[PDB]
Amino acid sequence: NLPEHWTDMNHQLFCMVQLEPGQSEYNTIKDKFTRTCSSYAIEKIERIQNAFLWQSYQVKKRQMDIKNDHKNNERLLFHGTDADSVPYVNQHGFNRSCAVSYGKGTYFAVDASYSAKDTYSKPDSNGRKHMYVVRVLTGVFTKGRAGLVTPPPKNPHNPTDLFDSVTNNTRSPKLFVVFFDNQAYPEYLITFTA
Amino acid sequence: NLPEHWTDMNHQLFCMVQLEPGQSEYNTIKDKFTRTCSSYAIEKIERIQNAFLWQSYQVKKRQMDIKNDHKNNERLLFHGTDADSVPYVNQHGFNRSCAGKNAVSYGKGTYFAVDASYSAKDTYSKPDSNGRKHMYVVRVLTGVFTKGRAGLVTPPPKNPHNPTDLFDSVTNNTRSPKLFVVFFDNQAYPEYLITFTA
Ligand SMILES: O=c1[nH][nH]c(=O)c2cc(OCCc3ccccc3F)ccc12
Repeated sequence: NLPEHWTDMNHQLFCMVQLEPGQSEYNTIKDKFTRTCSSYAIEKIERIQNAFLWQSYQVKKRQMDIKNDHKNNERLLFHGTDADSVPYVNQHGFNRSCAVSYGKGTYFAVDASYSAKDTYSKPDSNGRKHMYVVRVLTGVFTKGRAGLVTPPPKNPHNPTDLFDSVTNNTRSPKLFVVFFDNQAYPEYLITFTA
Repeated sequence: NLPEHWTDMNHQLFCMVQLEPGQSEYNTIKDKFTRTCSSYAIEKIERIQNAFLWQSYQVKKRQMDIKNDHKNNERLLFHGTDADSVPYVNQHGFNRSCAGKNAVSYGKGTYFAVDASYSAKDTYSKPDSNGRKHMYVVRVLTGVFTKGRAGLVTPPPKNPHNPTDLFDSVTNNTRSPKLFVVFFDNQAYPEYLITFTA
């Protein structure tokens, strides 16, 4: 049941579809980035159309919607990576084993400026940096700490009912960590330069 | 969307169903077990009915069935563990971030065994305070596999030059696999828990 803003894929399950500048979908994502990265130069933005990844994600969302009894568990966040990992993320999404102050999961930033550090979006031979815009099932979150391998239990008297993610600051989060596969869908890849 | 032989759970999402000796369901797991673990005795075998783990697992199996070419992608394997992990694995399944280092390591992942005798070892199914040992019987999406190597954090690529086209799992020996290692959540479904003792 693939989102309707996706474009046809000739019966295939994976495409990276480059967005054309000045149409409304591109403008939205660029606005989100330029809010804190207006000083960088956007080379391209690509919509990630991965049927499998999407399917596992929507399963996890339907379950987190049921478990939390409401429907507001998703945030749009950013994630900068190195060029060598982009093929992997396109196809297989985010993976904590590849990645840790608030836990050993995957880190997603609220501000593009954070993902834009060269430590995260390392620039390649030709100078290019890479950053995803990510649907993340953050659901109910709590402050993290170093060494977590899964979020803390909501009530440590029912030790297996867990928060859905952790953050550096609960009242005003600026990063999120999720510890399970298919809790995050990589939705756009922004290719940009300093 | 759940198997039509599970017990009605009444819109619960999880329960454990103790099995009866004599029934084919119980007797086949015991045979499987005692085929290599004849000198341990089974206390009980519980069918794990966990709707969410099932749902995400069946989705991964569907995906591997589509991607591989009429491959028998699923195996029934064993997993010894300690009492303290049973609650977690029951509700949440297997989590590579939690897994032990295997005496012979073929990657950093969750390990499953062909032979119950392997899982039966004290280092996996640690006896709890009452002498009870615990072993899962697991549906594991082994897919297309290759010999692993200790440094692996994901299965290897089938071709170095296409790094994202991955083996689904890895094994200690391709010609006579006795263990498998899986590197992703929801690739193994914990279907029965064997409680056993010496
Ligand atoms: O955008 C990102 N891509 N990849 C990352 O690994 C990443 C990691 C990341 O850390 C935030 C957590 C943190 C804060 C302070 C000291 C140490 C820490 F770990 C933020 C953003 C990103």
